[PDB]
Amino acid sequence: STINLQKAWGAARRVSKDDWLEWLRRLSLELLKDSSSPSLRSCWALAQAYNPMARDLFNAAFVSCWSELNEDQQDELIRSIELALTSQDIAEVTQTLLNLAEFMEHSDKGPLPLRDDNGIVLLGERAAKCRAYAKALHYKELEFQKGPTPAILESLISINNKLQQPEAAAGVLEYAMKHFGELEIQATWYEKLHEWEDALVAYDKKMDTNKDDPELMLGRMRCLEALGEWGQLHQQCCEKWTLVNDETQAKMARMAAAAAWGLGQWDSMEEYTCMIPRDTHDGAFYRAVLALHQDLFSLAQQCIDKARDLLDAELTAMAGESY
Amino acid sequence: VGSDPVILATAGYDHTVRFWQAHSGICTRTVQHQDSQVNALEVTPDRSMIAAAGYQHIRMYDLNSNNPNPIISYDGVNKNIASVGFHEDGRWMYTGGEDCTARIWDLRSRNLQCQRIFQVNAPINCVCLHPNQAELIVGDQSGAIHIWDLKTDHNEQLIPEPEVSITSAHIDPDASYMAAVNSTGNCYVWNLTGGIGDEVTQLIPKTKIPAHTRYALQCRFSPDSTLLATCSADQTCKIWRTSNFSLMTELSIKSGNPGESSRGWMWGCAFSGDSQYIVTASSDNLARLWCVETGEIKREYGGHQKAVVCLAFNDSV
Amino acid sequence: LNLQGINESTIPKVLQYYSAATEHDRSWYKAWHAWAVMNFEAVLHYKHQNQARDEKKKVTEDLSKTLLMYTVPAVQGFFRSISLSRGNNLQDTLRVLTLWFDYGHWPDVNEALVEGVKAIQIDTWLQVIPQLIARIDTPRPLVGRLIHQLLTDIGRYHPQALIYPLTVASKSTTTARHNAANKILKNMCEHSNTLVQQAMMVSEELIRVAILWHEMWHEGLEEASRLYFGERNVKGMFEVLEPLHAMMERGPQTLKETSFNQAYGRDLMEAQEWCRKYMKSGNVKDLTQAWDLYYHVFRRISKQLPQLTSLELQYVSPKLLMCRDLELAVPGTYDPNQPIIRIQSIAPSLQVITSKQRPRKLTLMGSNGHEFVFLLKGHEDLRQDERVMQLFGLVNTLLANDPTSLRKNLSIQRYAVIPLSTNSGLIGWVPHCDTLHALIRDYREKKKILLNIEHRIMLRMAPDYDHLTLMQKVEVFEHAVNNTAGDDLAKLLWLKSPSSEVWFDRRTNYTRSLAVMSMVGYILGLGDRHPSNLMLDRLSGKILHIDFGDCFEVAMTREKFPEKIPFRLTRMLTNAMEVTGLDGNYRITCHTVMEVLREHKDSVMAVLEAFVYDPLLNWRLMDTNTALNKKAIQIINRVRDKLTGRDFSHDDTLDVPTQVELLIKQATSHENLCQCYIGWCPFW
Amino acid sequence: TRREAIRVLGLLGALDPYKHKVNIEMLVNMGNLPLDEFYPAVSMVALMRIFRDQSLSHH
Repeated sequence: STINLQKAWGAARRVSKDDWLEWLRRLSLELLKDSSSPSLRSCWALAQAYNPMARDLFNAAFVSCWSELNEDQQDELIRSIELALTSQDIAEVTQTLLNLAEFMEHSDKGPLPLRDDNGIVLLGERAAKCRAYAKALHYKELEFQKGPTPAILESLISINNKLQQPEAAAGVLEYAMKHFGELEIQATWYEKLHEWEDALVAYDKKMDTNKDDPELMLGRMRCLEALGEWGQLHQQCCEKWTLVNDETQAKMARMAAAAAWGLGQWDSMEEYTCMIPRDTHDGAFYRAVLALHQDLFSLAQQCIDKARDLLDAELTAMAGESY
Repeated sequence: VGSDPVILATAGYDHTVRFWQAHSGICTRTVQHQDSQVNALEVTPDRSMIAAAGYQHIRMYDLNSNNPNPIISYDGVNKNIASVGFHEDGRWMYTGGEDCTARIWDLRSRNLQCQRIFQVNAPINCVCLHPNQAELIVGDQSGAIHIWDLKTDHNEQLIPEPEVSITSAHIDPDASYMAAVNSTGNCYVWNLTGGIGDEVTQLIPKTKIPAHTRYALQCRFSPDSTLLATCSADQTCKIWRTSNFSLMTELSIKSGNPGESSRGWMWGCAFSGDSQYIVTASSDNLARLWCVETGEIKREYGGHQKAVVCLAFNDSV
Repeated sequence: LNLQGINESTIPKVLQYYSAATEHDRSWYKAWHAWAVMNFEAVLHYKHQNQARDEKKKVTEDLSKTLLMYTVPAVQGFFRSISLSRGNNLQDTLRVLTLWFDYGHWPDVNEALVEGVKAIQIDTWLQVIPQLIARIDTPRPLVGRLIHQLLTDIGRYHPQALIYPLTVASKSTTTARHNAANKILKNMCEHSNTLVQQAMMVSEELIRVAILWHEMWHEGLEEASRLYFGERNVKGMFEVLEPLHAMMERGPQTLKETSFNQAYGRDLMEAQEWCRKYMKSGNVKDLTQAWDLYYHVFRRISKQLPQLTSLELQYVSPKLLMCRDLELAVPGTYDPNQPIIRIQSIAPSLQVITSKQRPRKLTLMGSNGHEFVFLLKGHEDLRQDERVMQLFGLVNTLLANDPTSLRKNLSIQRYAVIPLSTNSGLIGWVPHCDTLHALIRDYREKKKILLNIEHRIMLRMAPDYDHLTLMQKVEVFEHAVNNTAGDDLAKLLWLKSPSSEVWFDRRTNYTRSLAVMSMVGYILGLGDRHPSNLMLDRLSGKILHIDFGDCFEVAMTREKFPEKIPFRLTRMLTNAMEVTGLDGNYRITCHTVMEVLREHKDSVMAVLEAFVYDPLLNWRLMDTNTALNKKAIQIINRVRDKLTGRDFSHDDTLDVPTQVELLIKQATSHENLCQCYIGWCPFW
Repeated sequence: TRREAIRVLGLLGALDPYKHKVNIEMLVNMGNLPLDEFYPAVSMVALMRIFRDQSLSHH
């Protein structure tokens, strides 16, 4: 009763979403047919006709089968699950497998041992990719309990910010301060936490100690822009233009244009905006602002329409997960 | 025990007081002490009898006779007894408990009630008798050191640090420096003004030594007054040279491995008669005799079922 | 006020500034409120200064004149502020009541009060109904007649808000209170005469349900045996015994009473006869027969008591079983805006909770069709809980007003409390909640972990733990904590939660509610927060506190097993929060709540003073002590130091973050934790 | 229409998310019951879910 099971496990020849969906359907139907409990097995015919019937009963059938398996087919199934999660990851199958893993965690059987440590890192990665941030936070907290690392703290802060929990991120930062000192604390932590003054201090001290670098200078510029000290930002921009590579030039261009607009230097504003790429929402926005300043109303309306077209994707992506 | 010039009494939560032998390390005999544990063991200067401080009762056991019953059981006290002192005359016994009322006991007198009472605000954690036999040092949970004069009752209240429970305080036999220690782990040292009749006894804060990071339990000076041993919850006994206040020798009982939590506290300190050796009690149920210069366990004492909390040591001839 | 402070020079200048502010803007609520508050504070300052100077003839008259001059403007301003605010006038209303009860006996002040009452709207006094009823029997007849008239008006409009407290007051042991309560009730009857009777019968039958005759005999025999055998107080023993026999003299009224009589009453009468023979003779052989009968019936009823698992209406009280579709509204449910939910029916069965006090589980049916479960508390006062609930309502309103607190959705879970007597009363039952102790026990049993593992480890390491000194207790406590994994609460929270999405929301709500309740309890001085005394919601996750018996640092003051912990923040709760610890949601929420309350220190201070200066609740202070006025003043001053932040150091004012940090360090300190009673579960 | 939707959203203004908020068991079955009882419970729950509505007219 494990031949078609193994065939479904070691297939690994799906190159499209529908192939993995059909694989999941076949796996669920085979689990229902092979289910030891007669009540679950009786639902196999209905699950063939109705997919949600198989989907809802997936966890119970998996639990029954995994209880049946004698620790070898368990290993084969675990390897197949790891292969499905890591390779050709698909959001629906990913969420189904995550729900299965959570269901196993709640059960007295115990979490499914995946590539050691019950696959905490892999489950967190999949949860983050599928935007199931609660599971990602739970798994990251478990990984932290196993052992605390600055990377774990960074991931925890990112998750909390993505979960609209600034207080949690502040607590993580406080724990980092108390335990890891100061060197392990990158200014990016404050930047994500919006502790702009602390981030500015950290950037200033790092630029004082370490030789001037594009990343630290860009971070300090971002902190200045968030704070709003347009004078210092424009001074930094003017001081470092020729000493700036083209990629760093384009990255500066947006903040430089913002500083010039704040200060009213429209000549510098035009110079910086011309450097901003056209395929950026900010680039279209600042070009429209310049058109308004120069009273190019038709070009301004066209640029605003282009900015809306660009913002379409961003709004669609963000609105998918909550308001 | 009593016949042996070296007396080392050890007791803890196991209700027994065991007298080991320094030369061998063998429990000579045990004495039953029921109804409570013991909080302090002290040998009288006369060496006639030892004194055990427990909970609500003060017991004194004979040192010469073997397997005796408690000779004197001073009752009428509550809230434990933190520590016990003894006048060099052997006439007066000084005690302090958590009832915030130090008491003075006349051993010669048959009266059960105490003689002199010094009451303070916070529970008393330690009492130390100055070598001049005229002033009494009293600690408290609020950290206010009280210098109770035995003749004028003029108590001077000094608080080295606000809202830290002071645990122990001791003065060298030469009355040069006085060390006080609190739950913070800091070692506060006071220079003693050379005033006996004047009773000035002014305390000059010399150095606040960050002796320990965790709770610090007990401090005591060497008879030579050149060494200062400091116990703590860090399981480390630190020895400070009096001239420099630097860690000459650190006596630790750590497992030397991260995979070990709560090995056991260390609250035992007793210099040898010539300060060459040092006796240390600890919660590990194993008292240890260390070498001061090298820092090695010359002898180890074992057999206590529960944690060792007190000690006794006397090399008087 | 901030710079100069309060003194003789400051008051006229601040008064003229606020008077000018009122003159330039009549309609502004803030100006009138500040003016009234300033006048009230001036009155208090003058009273305190004169008390400190004269006590420690002509000076008394001058003080009276000055106080009368400052009082009337305060009353007028408070009334105008109440009229303007229209919804958040609780502080002003309580200040009005304080001024009324303190200086209303003066004819000018009384005239100002009656003018304000005529001007003010009736609906406002619904908030301060209990405070009004606390002063029904004021010795000053001038104040009393106005109070009675106002209560007659309150009965006229929205009678439902006055029936229960009037019914409770009517059965008061003291003659004056019950007399005035009946004097109000007769006037109220001419309006309805039906609500009053329904409330009377409901109260009597509910009191009968809460305490049964056999239980009363059990407790009376316990007290009598204690007196006789420990204290040899035979006269006090007889004094304790006599009211039970007096209640027996009424005779059986229900089936349960008839059965109890047929069982024990003959033996009780024989023992009473023996007691009378002893009283007339004074023979030990006469009293020993009565004592033998008492012990025999006591053993019988002690054996019977566990069998009393459930109570049915037909035996205990068929009167309630008769009740159908009463106009009487569900207790603690009437609202001036919402439709009245009158009782539809009472469930025939009451599931008595097997506890030390044995509380019943009454469940009513409303006119709207929704069940309302209640707990029938016996032999415990509920007026303190009523004032605590009023304070919690004020705190909820303040948190709602604040933008940040409302943004974080901070609130205190509260349940309706309805006192019925000095001993019995009614408590609203909150659904989907259970004690922390029960959850811990269930999790440890499920995981096959010994329930008392930590205490057992402590005893194994040290059998004399209770008699150990402070440092020894600290060592034992640390050893126990280190050798135990204290993640039970977080683990059971994760297991109980269906999905991580719900789990995180429950944890966030738990953290925020715990922080809010901790800060509020510290300000209130609420003590004795043992795990059975606080309940965790299984759906929302909000922490709920009950059993507000000990308040205002009673736990610290009592000599036996004193508590050094302002609020329960044991390591179990700490692990239950985020893995980072207290530095996250908890500390920031505490900062927000303390900032909000310190901002509104006046309102909370007034609410607290209302029921601290209340004579009906000063018995607890006297029991705490080892006069009354100095104790109440000291308590209010301690609360003021808590709110301002000068509690830790009187000389040095403390900001909100530092005060919260010190509170956390003190509550989580092992040295302060180990002093707690073992049953408080510090290790948990 | 995407441009019009974005434009009207902008015109209406970026509403405060709290203002938006104010404007507006199977795993439990596993946690409660053992597997032998859990299987019929979840099976019955799913069969009842299918039983309602017009999907019944097919199944």
